[PDB]
Amino acid sequence: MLEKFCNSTFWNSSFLDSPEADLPLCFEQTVLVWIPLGFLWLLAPWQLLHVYKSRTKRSSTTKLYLAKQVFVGFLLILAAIELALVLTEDSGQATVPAVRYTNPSLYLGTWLLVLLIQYSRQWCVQKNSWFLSLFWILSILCGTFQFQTLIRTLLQGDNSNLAYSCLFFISYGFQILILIFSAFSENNESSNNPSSIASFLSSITYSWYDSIILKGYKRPLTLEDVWEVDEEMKTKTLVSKFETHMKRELQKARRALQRRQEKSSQQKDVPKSWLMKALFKTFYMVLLKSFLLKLVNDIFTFVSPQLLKLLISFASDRDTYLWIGYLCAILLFTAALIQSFCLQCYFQLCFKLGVKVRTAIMASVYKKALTLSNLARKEYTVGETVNLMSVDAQKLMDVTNFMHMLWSSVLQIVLSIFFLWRELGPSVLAGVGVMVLVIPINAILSTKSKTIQVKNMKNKDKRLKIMNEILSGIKILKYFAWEPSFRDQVQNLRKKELKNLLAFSQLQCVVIFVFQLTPVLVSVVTFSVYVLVDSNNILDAQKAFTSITLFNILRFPLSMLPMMISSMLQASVSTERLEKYLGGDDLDTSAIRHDCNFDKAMQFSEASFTWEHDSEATVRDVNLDIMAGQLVAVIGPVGSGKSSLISAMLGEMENVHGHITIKGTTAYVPQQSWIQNGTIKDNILFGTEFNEKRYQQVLEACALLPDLEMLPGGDLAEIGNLSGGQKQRISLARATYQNLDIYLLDDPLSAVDAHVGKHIFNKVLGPNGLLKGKTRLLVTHSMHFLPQVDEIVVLGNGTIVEKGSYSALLAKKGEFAKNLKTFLVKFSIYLEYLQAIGLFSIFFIILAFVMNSVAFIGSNLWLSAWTSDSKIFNSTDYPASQRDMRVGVYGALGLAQGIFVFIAHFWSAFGFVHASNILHKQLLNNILRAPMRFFDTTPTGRIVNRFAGDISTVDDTLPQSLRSWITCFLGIISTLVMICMATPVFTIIVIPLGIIYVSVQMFYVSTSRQLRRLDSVTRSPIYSHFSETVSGLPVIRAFEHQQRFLKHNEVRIDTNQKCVFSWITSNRWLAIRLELVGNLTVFFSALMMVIYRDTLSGDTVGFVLSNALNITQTLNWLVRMTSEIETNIVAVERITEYTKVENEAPWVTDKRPPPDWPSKGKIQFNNYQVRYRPELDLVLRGITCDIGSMEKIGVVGRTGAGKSSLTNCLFRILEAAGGQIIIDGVDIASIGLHDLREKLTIIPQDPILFSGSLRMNLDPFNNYSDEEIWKALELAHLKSFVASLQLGLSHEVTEAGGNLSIGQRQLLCLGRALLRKSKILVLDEATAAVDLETDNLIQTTIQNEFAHCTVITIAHRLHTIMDSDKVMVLDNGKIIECGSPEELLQIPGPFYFMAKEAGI
Repeated sequence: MLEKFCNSTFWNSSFLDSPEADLPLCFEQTVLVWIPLGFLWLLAPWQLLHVYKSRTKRSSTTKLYLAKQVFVGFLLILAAIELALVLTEDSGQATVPAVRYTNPSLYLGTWLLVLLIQYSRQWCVQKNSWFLSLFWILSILCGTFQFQTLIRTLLQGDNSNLAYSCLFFISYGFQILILIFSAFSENNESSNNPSSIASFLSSITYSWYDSIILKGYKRPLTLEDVWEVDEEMKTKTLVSKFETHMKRELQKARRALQRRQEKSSQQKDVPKSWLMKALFKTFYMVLLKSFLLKLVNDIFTFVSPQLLKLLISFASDRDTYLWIGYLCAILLFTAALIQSFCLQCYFQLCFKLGVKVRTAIMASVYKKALTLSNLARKEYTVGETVNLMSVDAQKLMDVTNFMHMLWSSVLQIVLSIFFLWRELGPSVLAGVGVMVLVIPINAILSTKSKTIQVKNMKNKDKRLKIMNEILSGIKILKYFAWEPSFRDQVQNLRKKELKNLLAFSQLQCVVIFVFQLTPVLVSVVTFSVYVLVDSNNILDAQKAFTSITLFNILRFPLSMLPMMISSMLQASVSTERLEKYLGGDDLDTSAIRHDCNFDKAMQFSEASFTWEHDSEATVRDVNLDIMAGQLVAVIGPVGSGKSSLISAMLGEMENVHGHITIKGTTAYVPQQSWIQNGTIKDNILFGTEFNEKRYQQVLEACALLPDLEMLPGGDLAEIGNLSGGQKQRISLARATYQNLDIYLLDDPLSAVDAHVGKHIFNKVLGPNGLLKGKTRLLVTHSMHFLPQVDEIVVLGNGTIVEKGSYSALLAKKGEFAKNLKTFLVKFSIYLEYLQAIGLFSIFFIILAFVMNSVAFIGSNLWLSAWTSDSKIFNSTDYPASQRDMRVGVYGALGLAQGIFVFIAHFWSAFGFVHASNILHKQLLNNILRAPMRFFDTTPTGRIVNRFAGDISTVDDTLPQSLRSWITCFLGIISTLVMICMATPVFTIIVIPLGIIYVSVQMFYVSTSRQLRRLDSVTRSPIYSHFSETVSGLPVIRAFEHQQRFLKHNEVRIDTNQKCVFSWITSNRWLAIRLELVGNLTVFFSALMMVIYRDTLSGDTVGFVLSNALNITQTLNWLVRMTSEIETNIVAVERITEYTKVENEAPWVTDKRPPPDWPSKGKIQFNNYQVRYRPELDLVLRGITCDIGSMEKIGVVGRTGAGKSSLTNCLFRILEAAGGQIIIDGVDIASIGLHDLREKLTIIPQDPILFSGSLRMNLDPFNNYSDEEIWKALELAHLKSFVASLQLGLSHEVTEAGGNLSIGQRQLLCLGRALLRKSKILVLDEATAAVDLETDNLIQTTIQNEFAHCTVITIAHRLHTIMDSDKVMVLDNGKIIECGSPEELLQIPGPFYFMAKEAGI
């Protein structure tokens, strides 16, 4: 004990028993001081060697280094004064205490080690770390105990040790200041990712991220603001590490499966089990630094339920000394800070390990593709290979994200049952049972929902398709007044969809009701079975409240045991797919020898190559040797292995025997164009430098100059627009810039038109062509290019037939003639969704939720009364009545909590379905009623999207989330009411604490969205590049630029690593700040019980605090929801924006026309002026003429703008400022829009018929009958197709009119008008692209069937215009002409000159 060494008492148990106690001094001066000094000395050698070895370069000494190296020596100055006083006291004739000997001295030894440990620090990247910071903290905390003894003795007035005292009150204070300086991390800006420059403290609190969040709110972020990942995380380093391990295991894996074949010697499958051991040996380091942070969190969590037992008991008995309680509340905060800092780290080490696995597996795929044997690259399809890296590998990231739960669950479940078994006896088995039964019920409902989602997915697609069509043809719909009819079809589709949404929603709400009522049921069943079973069991606050607190912990793990066991059974499948592609046998190119010593560029030695492993070789025993520059064209009978030679050339086929050697680089251009997506220059440059002359020299030969320049982009033009022919040149063009020695091009100009081919023959294969030096082998079937060919060779059935001079080919006495013969604030947004649900439902829903809370606050109070009764009747037997009344009332109090949540939840669903219906029905009505201008300005794509994703967002997401915000808020406010009510003064603290929670939510929420778009933008490229390489694999392997591709993935995977990692850290910054709010509330509230203990009963502490403890999870949850609800609600804003878009004009008016109005047959104009746009000048002005009645009428708009407008005016698609006669005329505004459009009839310029049944296409409203339609079909000669089809008039015309023929499709529209029966009908430049053959029948019908009718025809072809009896040409914003056509020819005027201009 060294009590004699101390010369005083060491451990007096009696010292702490009395109230107002203190630890005996000898303990504080000796055992405690050994703790920190021992820590600092035991682990200094290890740490000093680390810096001694690493020895990175030193940095400028800076002031922080000035102070932490000035104060630390000063602590040695204070140690110094103490040392001497003992020795002066030896001259004071006293027995100086032996502790007073070593204790000042050991310090000198320790303080010295600290000055050395600080020096080394300027020589390593982490300034302060796991060893100095923890030493300091242990010293200030362990040291507090002496500070208590000494201050107390001085307050009494003992001065025996005043001298020692000033030193300890001086050293402790500086000792704290060294911890403060240690927190700061020097602001060297050498690391952009500040993580490399951080102290144990800062990192522990993830405050380095403070800079982005602070600035994120200020302005939008850029791929640039996220700092780059650290090099050890970059793709280059990781792949390397991963690569080494797979090789070793596979070799063994192959060895053992081969051993299975060796077992076959003792007597499909690819080596397996390699993928798993590799992903472990490679990452075992990060693995053994996460098991441990979890063992600290799982063991620390169970301390908090147990300390609560002490605050409850301490309050219960007035006697317990004031000190025990004040110590338990401080102890609470501690175990609430440790758990937090440590769990958040188990997230960072584990969540980032997941990213590592993802990157390693993803980019160890790109590399396998560029060397995979083509033999089995065939089995995986091209889309499927993209999957191996964007679906099956992303699943391996998810399992690793939650891998540790597999043992954490078992532990945090097994310990939790133990503590309950001790606290409440064997009854706790019943309570866990409801938690078990919940798992099967939660699952079945989920399966039922997924069925309904799938059946509903189809209905959605049908509507989307109809929608695409309506918008695509808005002009036509207006022309024939078919819009009202069309709306109905969309609605009938919506009705089926809305009925399904309600049925899923009711079910989703039968899951939220079970989560929210598993906390309640567990309590009634657990407490009741125990009390009722034994009349010797009495519930007390210490048992009940602690058991409740424990339950909340078991509920989280027990729920997860189902999710993970399923996720880790899906992963065995993703691993098997990646365990074959990565393990695939690679291309062996033993047959082809790439070498520089053969005499000729191309050599053959009776080599054989086969497309399939045992299929007969397409090319065998062939021998061609070619000198450089020898342009050779080989034409072989198709199916003679001709295509195969190039395949053998680049190494693609398998080899029966022999070799083919190539000398120089090879540039190969394949038959099917493959285009990397880029601007025109990029696709051509293909990883080479830019030179002005070479580019122009090549481009001019491409002669794509006018073709590309006429196109708007030029170099800027982007291939998302290009026909096979338009870019066929590009496929050859890049080859030209490449300038590799031998070019093997295939069917190069066959796709191109012959005239281009002949000019191009000169450009690349020309005797004077840019490749005249180049040795080129082209295989093609055109002899246009044959005249300048240096050698011509033929090969048949994989056996060469002819070769040598082209002229010799002309007379070889073989089959040349046959060869010739083979010729071939802002609250408004929220207000709208709210106004839509129906404010009246909104009041009832909020009120039942509030009634969930009035029950909640209430239930606890009754439970508190139940427990408090124990004090009064325990010695008795508890009157059996009281036991029963008490058991029952909690029972009902719980059910009420249920009736109210469930009414709230069903009434909500009918509220969301009813919300969606009003929004859609309104959007369709405005968009359908919109003017044409709306449609012209907006790209149709946006309008489809609003009715696509946005109506979807307002159906299955924003509606579900809004349930949690309100619920979680009622929850939070419920607890602060239990705390303010019991201790009134706590109310003041809520105002400061709440403000922190408003600010932390605004910040985290704002930035997480800005980085919420960015992760998505850079996720897409990684998937696309894998596609482009797979479709361009032969080219990229052949023009040997593979290593530029392998290194274009590395930047692309890396831009994702930086955004994803930056996000995974914004989440750690929310958790730490919000948890401090959760712990401060529990600690400040718990002390408040002790300051005001005099009155508080024992139980009140139980309810306020046990509920207070769970303030932590809910606080974060709400910030998470206030995030998704904020982002999703943009969707209600957009749907509302198009509902408020202009409505053009009343469909119908009061002055309906006399019913016989259309029979008039005459039309007039007065000073007509029509704005091209309201802002722009009117296209037509001063238009005045009365057209002929029931007669052919001719109007020429050719060469004149406004030819299109005149039809638009007549059907009044557009209203106009000037020119008007209401009924016998053009001010049809008086009669109303449908009234005018219905009584006029037009046939469109381009035939468009909306998809549907034939009868619907001709008459959507179904206002005619077949007796009539059939006859009309006959008038257009359409009896044959309809009579022939078995369905006939109901034969549904498939989409795009795919089923009908092009001529038949056009004929249908002609039939449409014939049914219309209105004389004032307008034709529409019918022959603009139409052939006369089809036009012949058209001419016959208007000529005969539209007899004596007011046919106003606007036609491009003038000869057709001649037929109309009278003509009124219009041009120059005026009535250009009003003369009969024969008179017009005679008149000397512009029209007659145009007749001369056109050859008429």
